[PDB]
Amino acid sequence: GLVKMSHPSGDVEACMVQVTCGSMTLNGLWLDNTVWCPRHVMCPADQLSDPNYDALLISMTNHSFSVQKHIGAPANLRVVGHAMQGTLLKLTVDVANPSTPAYTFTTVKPGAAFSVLACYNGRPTGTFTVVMRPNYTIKGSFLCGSCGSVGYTKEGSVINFCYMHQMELANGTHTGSAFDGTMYGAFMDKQVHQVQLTDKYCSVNVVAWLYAAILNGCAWFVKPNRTSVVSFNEWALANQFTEFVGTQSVDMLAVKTGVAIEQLLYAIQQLYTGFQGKQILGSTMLEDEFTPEDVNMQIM
Amino acid sequence: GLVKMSHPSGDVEACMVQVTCGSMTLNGLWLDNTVWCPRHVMCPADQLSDPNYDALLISMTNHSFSVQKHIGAPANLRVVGHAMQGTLLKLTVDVANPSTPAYTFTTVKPGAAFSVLACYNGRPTGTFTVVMRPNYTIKGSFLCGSCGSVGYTKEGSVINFCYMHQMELANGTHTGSAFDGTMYGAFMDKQVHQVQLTDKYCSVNVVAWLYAAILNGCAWFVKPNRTSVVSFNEWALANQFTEFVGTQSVDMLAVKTGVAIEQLLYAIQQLYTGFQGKQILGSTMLEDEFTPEDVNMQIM
Ligand SMILES: *C(=O)NCCCCCC
Repeated sequence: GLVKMSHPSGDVEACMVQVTCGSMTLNGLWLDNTVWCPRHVMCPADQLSDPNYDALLISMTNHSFSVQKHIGAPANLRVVGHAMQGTLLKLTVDVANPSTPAYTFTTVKPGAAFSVLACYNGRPTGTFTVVMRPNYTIKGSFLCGSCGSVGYTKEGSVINFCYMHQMELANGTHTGSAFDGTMYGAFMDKQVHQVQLTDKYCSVNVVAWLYAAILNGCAWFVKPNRTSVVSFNEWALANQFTEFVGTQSVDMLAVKTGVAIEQLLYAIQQLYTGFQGKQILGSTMLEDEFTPEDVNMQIM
Repeated sequence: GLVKMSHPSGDVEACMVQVTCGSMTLNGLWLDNTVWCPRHVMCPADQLSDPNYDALLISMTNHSFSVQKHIGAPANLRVVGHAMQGTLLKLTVDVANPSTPAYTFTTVKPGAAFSVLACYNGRPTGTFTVVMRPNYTIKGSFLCGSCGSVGYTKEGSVINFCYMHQMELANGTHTGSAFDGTMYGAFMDKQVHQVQLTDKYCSVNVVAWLYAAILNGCAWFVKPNRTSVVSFNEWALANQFTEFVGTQSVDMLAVKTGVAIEQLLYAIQQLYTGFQGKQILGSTMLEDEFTPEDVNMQIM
């Protein structure tokens, strides 16, 4: 039985700081001599309707930004430079984070999972895992003052930072930016109403879940009929599924079950219409929030 | 929305060590001058079926145990005392963990949630949240070598340690010790087949989940009809639900929504027989792993 699992957050906790600019405050991420944070910390509350972020960064002086580390030994960090990259601020501080881990900045693609450290005013409060939805939103739990919370994956000892939380959309859809500065789904960091695209099922994750079903004895849906990847993907554009892309992780499931990817792509086409009278792993809905890598590590 | 939220795990990560005795190795918890770990580390795998821990304790010296800390400040320690306490070893080491958090030991009750830091050979690898099941088991991801993994809650600055992982019973079903040394559910730490009681739905958590559904505009299941607590509890004995016991946490959700507890007790009796074709908060079955405290926190 699959469980939602996050990465241990300790390494990321040691990098969180609070960033304050005038009356606005939120979270930032302290790596080496750099503090990253969402640029809307520069924007007075009244002016969020549409801000001129270029006409905000010029107005910034040597001491417009204040940075505080709360966790570990409390410290104020003096800001010595300020630059803007996409929807993020890049602030230079005069002390390097002595607990900077080995890290990279990669953007995640829909269907992939990552861990989120939720913070409030530089203090970690909670951690969960999400998958990037095909409409480039995430289904998180973020309350007031959690902007700048950080999403990440980990391979070896290398932290891959992939998300910095920016805003809430509909009732609980959230989005943020990759650390190159680009907002996921080209949403705009303004208090303007923006429409999200329709969500879709993550096909590769549904496939992983059907492999987890087969591994737990649940395999009534497997039949010899096959749908090819290229055929499946043309079907998908019309039926609210993502394109399928294979990975070595999927292949390892197919090798251990003896069931081919193309059989499960056929099955998905049938199960979409309805499960008829049966269940799969206790569910009557398709499940798309577990990845091949999840199934591989948890049902080894 | 409703996300599976865990406590940030940095405080507990800095206390995980590897404990080795003979050919057996597993995880331990380093608090001040004490390292806690499951006592079956003393038992060679052959006599795991019927160990004599009192004899095994006599046959041991301080030199029978080695302890290493792998992550963070990589210091490794000398054992200067050893004792047994229920199903736990209590080793004394000559260095006080300088990263020890403020902490208590408390035993958790069925229905309650706590975070788990899954480790392997003293390296933290994942975190997730479980609830203590009515049959005094938990469902998580505990692969080979995760014995000694630790469960905890956090209140203010104080970590409350409540669980140290001991064994897998059936597939996916796990149990362990409180830090007073007693096994949850009185199971024996022996590779012997033992029978677990039947699991039940935690009624107070199901009710909180329906409240969360109402607060998110999913209320198709709410009727004027009511079942009293006294009468639901008799029904529960016959349908494998726990006794419903209200708390001020539950009362706040009833106040906020205007929907009485007794209306949701009636709805559970109806939804138990099947959701027909309908969904509640993504789900086609009742969810009982969200607590009223958890719902109050995430949804407010
Ligand atoms: C987070 O601190 N604030 C969210 C409001 C920002 C709206 C425009 C990006």
